[PDB]
Amino acid sequence: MTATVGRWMGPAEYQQMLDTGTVVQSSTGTTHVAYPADIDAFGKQAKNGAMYVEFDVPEKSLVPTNEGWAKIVGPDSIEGRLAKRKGLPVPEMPTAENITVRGEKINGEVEAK
Amino acid sequence: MLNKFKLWVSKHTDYTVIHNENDLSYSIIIDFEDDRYISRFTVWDDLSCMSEVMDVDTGLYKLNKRNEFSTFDELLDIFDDFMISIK
Ligand SMILES: NC(=O)c1ccc[n+]([C@@H]2O[C@H](COP(=O)([O-])OP(=O)(O)OC[C@H]3O[C@@H](n4cnc5c(N)ncnc54)[C@H](O)[C@@H]3O)[C@@H](O)[C@H]2O)c1
Ligand SMILES: [Zn+2]
Repeated sequence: MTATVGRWMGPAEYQQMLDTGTVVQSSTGTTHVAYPADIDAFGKQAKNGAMYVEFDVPEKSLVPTNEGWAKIVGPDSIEGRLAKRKGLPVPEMPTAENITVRGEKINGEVEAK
Repeated sequence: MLNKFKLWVSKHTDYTVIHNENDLSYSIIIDFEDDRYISRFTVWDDLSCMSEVMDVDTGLYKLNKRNEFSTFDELLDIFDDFMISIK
């Protein structure tokens, strides 16, 4: 019940993700990912120095869209805050398997690494 | 965009602005929660924003839209929808 996703992230997030083998929760409260994993989907707006990392998460932790991206449901996601209020089990950030750096943003253009 | 939005919110509104600072991105989030709605408006420095309003009773989203804009006027009209969506 696993799905491959891609995320443009900074060095610090990548390091944390690698050290824990767990998806880092965005400081916005909801971590967004490309689904299906696509290096160009959100590369345009990714800043210089960002890395495009692909990894595998459980399907049950994704909420997909028709627009090529998905939410990862963590404690501070809207779904997570609902669960807290209703007295349901609050979902934790999922594991990240097969972590692979597939690209970098260099000089304003999407490099493939 | 973020700084004039911060000022706009401060001037026209009581909502609390949270600033997130990361090595590559600035962003702003506005959390609001009451009896009927759990809601959040997120705006990024990359000219995009996210509008989330969850109805507590049903557990289904009232508003759940991702927007890319290119103008401060466009941002305000989007935020206006989010505001109207609460009260
Ligand atoms: N990042 C992606 O690849 C991706 C995927 C699909 C859609 N999007 C869209 O792009 C826009 C911006 O999303 P985003 O993912 O860049 O925003 P974000 O706020 O989640 O991340 C922005 C930057 O901050 C860093 N960051 C955030 N939280 C961090 C933490 N706790 N610790 C360390 N570093 C942290 C990230 O690594 C990144 O460099 C939104 O409109 C979103 O829907 C992004
Ligand atoms: Zn005014």
